[PDB]
Amino acid sequence: SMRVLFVCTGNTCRSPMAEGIFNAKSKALGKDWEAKSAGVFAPEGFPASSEAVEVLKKEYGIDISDHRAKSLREEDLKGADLVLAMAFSHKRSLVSQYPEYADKIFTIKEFVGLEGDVEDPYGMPLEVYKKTAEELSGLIDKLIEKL
Amino acid sequence: SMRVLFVCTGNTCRSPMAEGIFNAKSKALGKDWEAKSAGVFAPEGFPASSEAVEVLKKEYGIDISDHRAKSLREEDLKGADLVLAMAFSHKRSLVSQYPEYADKIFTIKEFVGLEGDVEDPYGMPLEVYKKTAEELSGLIDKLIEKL
Ligand code: NA
Repeated sequence: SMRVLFVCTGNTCRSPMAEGIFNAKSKALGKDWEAKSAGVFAPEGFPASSEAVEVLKKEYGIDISDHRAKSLREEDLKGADLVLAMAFSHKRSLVSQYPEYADKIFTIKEFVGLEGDVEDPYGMPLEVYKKTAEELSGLIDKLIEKL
Repeated sequence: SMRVLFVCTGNTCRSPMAEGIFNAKSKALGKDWEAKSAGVFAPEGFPASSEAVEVLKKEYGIDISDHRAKSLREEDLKGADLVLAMAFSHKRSLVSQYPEYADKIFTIKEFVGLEGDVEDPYGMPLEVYKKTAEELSGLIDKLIEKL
């Protein structure tokens, strides 16, 4: 009951966005759950997209300036109580990647009651990014309820 | 992150009650947590006390009629993500005998940042059982948010 891990592709948008939203909401709830993020194909040294940094701060007052994209290791699957995919395709690859704990790898929507994918907003204007951030916050509000 | 183990001395009064209303709260909310009980020196086969069964029935609408006293073994501690003792006595007894299980062993009050014990309503008037039920319900409220 400590850590949930969000994983996407480049680890520059969705998963680091969900990460910041989870950690800020949980710290404000006193809940002993923290979040981190990784990517199935992450460009390592890179920061979160400026587009993602802006929306979290402007819409929620959340700062994710310290996010650096990180490739998903087996270890982050070891140190997590739960692994949440940003898309079904992410969930698809995770059963393949690290010799399964498929019992703890879900898509974020399916773990919370719906099916589908989280919109990948990379290269999109700052309205779709707002929808992405907003879609994420809502999904996170029911997840913490379960977590 | 699914199991919490409430620890009594005889697993007849507080632990069945603490387990009872936790689930009832964990039922209302959509929460992936479950409660179990045990006693440090429980006589097996014994039901929860009739006062506990009636104070929980009248006040909160939960039953616990199907509870039976279980003495704590090694099966319950391993399967527990978290184990909460009603009193510091139950906590100490466990940690002295079970070191390095101690990382998940805490007292019901100290886990929610408080101090003290939930006292035994053994043979006490219903009002005492009632008062103990209220404290438990209040403490479990804090518990569920932290979990
Ligand atoms: Na999804």
